Amino acid sequence: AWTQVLLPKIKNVVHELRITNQV
Amino acid sequence: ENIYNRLGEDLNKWQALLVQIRKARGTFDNAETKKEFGPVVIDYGKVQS
Repeated sequence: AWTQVLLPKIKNVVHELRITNQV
Repeated sequence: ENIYNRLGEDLNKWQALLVQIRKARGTFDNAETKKEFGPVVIDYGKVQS
């Protein structure tokens, strides 16, 4: 069930994109 | 031109101020948009870019 959820309570993972010294 | 004349032919050309400029990029170039301090919040939002 967890697998088909990936594809059961699941936490939401989040990450961002930023820029520093123009990178 | 004033900077160039003041530091013309430094250690190699400047080699010093170009180092502290990266540090001066502080208070700046961060995801933080407004600096908080107690109940006083200064928002550098219009100038950030």
